[PDB]
Amino acid sequence: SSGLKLQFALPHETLYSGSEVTQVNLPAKSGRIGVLANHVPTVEQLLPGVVEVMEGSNSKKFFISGGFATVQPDSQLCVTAIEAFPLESFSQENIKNLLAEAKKNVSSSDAREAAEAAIQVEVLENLQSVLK
Amino acid sequence: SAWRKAGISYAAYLNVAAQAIRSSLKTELQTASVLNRSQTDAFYTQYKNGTAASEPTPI
Amino acid sequence: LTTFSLYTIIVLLVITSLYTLTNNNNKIIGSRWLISQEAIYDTIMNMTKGQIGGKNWGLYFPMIFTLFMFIFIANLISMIPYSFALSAHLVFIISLSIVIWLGNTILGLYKHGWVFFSLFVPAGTPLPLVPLLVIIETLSYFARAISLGLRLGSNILAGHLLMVILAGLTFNFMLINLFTLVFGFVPLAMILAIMMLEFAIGIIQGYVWAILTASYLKDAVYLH
Amino acid sequence: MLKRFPTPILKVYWPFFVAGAAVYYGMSKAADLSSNT
Amino acid sequence: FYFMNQLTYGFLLMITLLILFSQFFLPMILRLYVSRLFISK
Amino acid sequence: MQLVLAAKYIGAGISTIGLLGAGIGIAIVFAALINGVSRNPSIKDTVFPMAILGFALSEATGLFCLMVSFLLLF
Amino acid sequence: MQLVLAAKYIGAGISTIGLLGAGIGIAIVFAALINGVSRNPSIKDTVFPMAILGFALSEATGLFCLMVSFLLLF
Amino acid sequence: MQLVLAAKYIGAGISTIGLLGAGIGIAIVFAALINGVSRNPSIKDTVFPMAILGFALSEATGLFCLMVSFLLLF
Amino acid sequence: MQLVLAAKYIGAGISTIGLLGAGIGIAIVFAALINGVSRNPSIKDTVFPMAILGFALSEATGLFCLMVSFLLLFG
Amino acid sequence: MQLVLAAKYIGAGISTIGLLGAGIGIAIVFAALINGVSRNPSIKDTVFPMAILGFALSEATGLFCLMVSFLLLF
Amino acid sequence: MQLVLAAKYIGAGISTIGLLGAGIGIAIVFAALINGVSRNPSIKDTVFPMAILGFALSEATGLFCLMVSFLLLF
Amino acid sequence: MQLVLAAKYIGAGISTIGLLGAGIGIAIVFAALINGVSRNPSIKDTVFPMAILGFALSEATGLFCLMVSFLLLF
Amino acid sequence: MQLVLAAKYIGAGISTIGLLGAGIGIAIVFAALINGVSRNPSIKDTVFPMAILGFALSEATGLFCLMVSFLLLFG
Amino acid sequence: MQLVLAAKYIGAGISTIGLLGAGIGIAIVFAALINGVSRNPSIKDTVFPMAILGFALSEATGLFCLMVSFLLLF
Amino acid sequence: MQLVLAAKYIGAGISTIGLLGAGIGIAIVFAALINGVSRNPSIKDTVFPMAILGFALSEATGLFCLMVSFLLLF
Repeated sequence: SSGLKLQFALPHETLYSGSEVTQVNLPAKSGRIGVLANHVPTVEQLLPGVVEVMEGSNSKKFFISGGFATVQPDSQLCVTAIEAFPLESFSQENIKNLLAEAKKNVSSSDAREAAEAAIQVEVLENLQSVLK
Repeated sequence: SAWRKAGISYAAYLNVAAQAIRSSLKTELQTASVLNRSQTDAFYTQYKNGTAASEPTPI
Repeated sequence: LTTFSLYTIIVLLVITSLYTLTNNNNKIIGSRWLISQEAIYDTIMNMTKGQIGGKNWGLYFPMIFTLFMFIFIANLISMIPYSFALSAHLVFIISLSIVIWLGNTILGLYKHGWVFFSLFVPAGTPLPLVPLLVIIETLSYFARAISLGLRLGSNILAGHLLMVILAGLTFNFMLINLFTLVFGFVPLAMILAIMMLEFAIGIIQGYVWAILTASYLKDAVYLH
Repeated sequence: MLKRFPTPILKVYWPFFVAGAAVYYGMSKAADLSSNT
Repeated sequence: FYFMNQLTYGFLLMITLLILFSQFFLPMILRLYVSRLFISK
Repeated sequence: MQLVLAAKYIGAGISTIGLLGAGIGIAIVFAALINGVSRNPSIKDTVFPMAILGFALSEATGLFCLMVSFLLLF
Repeated sequence: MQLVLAAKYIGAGISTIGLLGAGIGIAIVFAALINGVSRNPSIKDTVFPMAILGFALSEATGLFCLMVSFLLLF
Repeated sequence: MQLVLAAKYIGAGISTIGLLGAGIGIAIVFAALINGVSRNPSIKDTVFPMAILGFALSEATGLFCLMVSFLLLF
Repeated sequence: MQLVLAAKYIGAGISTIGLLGAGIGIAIVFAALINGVSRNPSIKDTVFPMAILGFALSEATGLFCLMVSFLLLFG
Repeated sequence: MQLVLAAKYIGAGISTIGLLGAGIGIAIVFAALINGVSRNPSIKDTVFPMAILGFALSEATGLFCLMVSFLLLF
Repeated sequence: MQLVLAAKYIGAGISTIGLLGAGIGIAIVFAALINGVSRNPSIKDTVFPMAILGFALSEATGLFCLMVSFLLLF
Repeated sequence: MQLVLAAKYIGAGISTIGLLGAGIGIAIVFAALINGVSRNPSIKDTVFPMAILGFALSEATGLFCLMVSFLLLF
Repeated sequence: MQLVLAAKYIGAGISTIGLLGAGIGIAIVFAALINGVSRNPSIKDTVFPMAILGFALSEATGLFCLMVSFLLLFG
Repeated sequence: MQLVLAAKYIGAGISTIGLLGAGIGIAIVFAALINGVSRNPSIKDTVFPMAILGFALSEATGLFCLMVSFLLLF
Repeated sequence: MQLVLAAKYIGAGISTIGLLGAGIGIAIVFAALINGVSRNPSIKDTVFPMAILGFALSEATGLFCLMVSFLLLF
């Protein structure tokens, strides 16, 4: 298709529903891949990272909370997301650090809970990287 | 980290990441929607048709 | 009574005094000796299913077992620096490989006759490719038979001589150095390492020989 | 214990035995040909 | 070169091991198998 | 005569150098079998015989090098 | 004649090196075959034949090298 | 005279090594072919002709090596 | 007069091994072409001419050494 | 003066082994290029210039080896 | 007695060159073991004997080269 | 000095093989470059100077081989 | 005698290069160990003693090449 | 000194070959660095000094070979 | 005696070839280290010391080659 269309959606409200995009960053389990036109169909897991939506207007960025980056052979990029990082208002250093310090105490509570706590600390550090 | 064996499933890992984003979201972003997302009052009973009634396990 | 024959008598003396000379508890356990061979007996028995299984795996089980026992025992006491192991000639290991192959074909020629020649063409390789494959297949049949015998005996010969060659160096080192310390225990350390390797390799190469002779039996009984 | 329950000892093990015999006949003549004593 | 009392004797050794295994301890392992089998029943 | 035997020895030695490839080949074959069983443990029984087939073929290469070396020797 | 036969032996020993390449090649073919079959069990039936033929004539290349060594010997 | 023939033989023997690259190459061609057909079976029909073409090109490089060795010998 | 032609033959024979690398390089280019075509059936039109160019270029690289061996032989 | 000229023939012949590395370098750069283009059809316009530049840098070694072989010859 | 012994030693060395392939091969088989068990912790018991067997094969291969060397030593 | 000059020529011919490694190394560096930029086009600017430095360091080996060959010749 | 000792020396020198294969073998063993521990940190304890074993085997082959060179030198 | 100087020259020429390994060292260290930084930008800062040390030691080994080749010259 | 020292220098030069192993060994070790550290920074602390140990062992094999070359130099 002409360029690439992005179906970036969030359960509270969809962000994009096929908007034309000049380039998409997709931080994944392996690594970020730039898809902008045609490309090949792909299925991939979106690791929490900055899914920056580069466009002719501006290269606005979004840190994802997780999702799947999948591609269809008709130049379709279905990116399902949960919580985004609107511009830079999402940035809040103090409460992020407070959660990281207060809950790393329970990072060794109980197998599943401990692992989820460690993962949440890791994604908080990802946000800290996005905090800049 | 490890969320399959050490954790529970990809669903739990993703939910914990979403709760990370929501709870660590800045003050002006906090609204009724994120409060509803944080709010959870389900009770898992797991009817003992044969056995193993969970008795309203909290979510 | 050559060195080979007297060694062969020593083999059977050890063979009987592991499992034949316990025979007292009337149980499946009661002696850790019994657990030892049945472990080996079970490893080869399930291997017999996995490699020969389907019609007559248990029929031909003892030959693989007896050959594995023969190689296993002949490799156990082979480390002592004066081990004149298997007359330092090892020509019989070649002979065992020759007779094993020669019996393998007669079984193939008896059970298949002219069909045994169809084994050289497994699935495809049409008439333009038939002469090339039958040459490779038939020459291979000679090839791995002679290779099996020579590799085991030579390495036993190689292992025995690298016992002595390194040992002579240690004699030189411990005689020349007056007051220092790091001249002889490090060569002794390699001697300790190189002896464990020779003991180890004999165990697996007996297993490898067991697997290989099993592998050729499949080709004789089953055509593919 | 050593209670002898009959099992194939020679019924199916004949091919390798006759192969060994065919080896033996010729196996001693090879030493005779290459005597070198 | 020297083969008389080793290779023929080798096949005789295989026959002796065949006896002392398949007629003695294969029935022994089988006997304990079936013994405990009937112990359960 | 002496030079003939000398070149026989060196030709056998330089014929020996063709079996490093046989060793590497049987090794990569077994490595690929390990990888495949890692991906597909169920297919191990079906896939194993081709491993031994490739091993036998590469060993045949190595012993062709052996045949050249040995005919150069004796 | 002494040097002629000497260098004939040397040339045969050098020529037999082709079995190294033959073995490495048939082994990489086998490795790819195993990887694909484990990754795709259904492809086995239709990937067996050309793989067989390919490593067959990859070995035929080493056989040509061996034949060059043979003619050098004889 | 005899030295010329000796060096001719040794040069042909060294030239015979040129078939190793041909073998490794043809085999890696079939290796990639196997991997590709295992990935998607539909690609085999459109890759087979050009696959055997590249195969024959590597074989032609090997044949060039063999022909230079032969013209050395003859 | 004999050693010079002897060394000519030796040099040509040891130069002939250059085509080994050229052939295997051609074929690894072709192998990556096969992999790319398999992972993208729609990219064949773009990838075929470049792969053919790499083919011919590595072939020329090998053939120049072949010409060096030829001039060692007949020159 | 036959021996010095014979040895410079031998050295010029030896110098032509870097063709292996030059060709395999061209090969790997073009191989990774074609893989990247196939997996990323929209990366060609920026990979092709650096691919050609890397090819030229790789060929620098080969052309230099052939130049030193030529100067040894003449 | 001089030149023949010298060439015997040289052939022994250029046959000892063979252990390179055996070492590289045992190491890569074991590396495949590492990767397979790391990806799949449950396949260790299935793959460990196979990799050990491949080890023994490649080590006996190198030991064969070693024996070819020894026959030119004593 | 005559045999000294002949050995100078043959030693220079032997020493000229390092450019093979230099070229193959710079080419694998370029292949990694182009694969990475195919995966992530944004890192191209960051990886350009590091890769140029790596290219220079890899070609330093070929330059050292050149200076050794020059010392052998002149 | 002089040529015999000379041949012993060069034969030992050429036989030395088995340490090349030993080093590359131990290197690839450690590389696979690195990849395994990075991908699966839990499997590290299971794979480390095996890696030590493989290291020992490869370095044993290399050291044995070293003793082959030694016996060519002194014998 | 004729034979001695000749052997010294050829020994330097053959000792030149360690630059092959030095170059491959630097090259795949830089290649892995490129792959890692293109797959993760943050880890570039902490992986860069490690690669620095890696090719520094590789070039140190190359310098060892250069020194050994040089002493055979002067 | 002249030939003795000549071949002693030749043997030292040809024994220095083993540093290729040390070079490409540290190469591949550091490449795997870069890949592992880029995979996840957590494993870096556990993986670095054993990678350094592997470097030390590969260069210890290289140093063994260097020492034997030294014995063939003094």
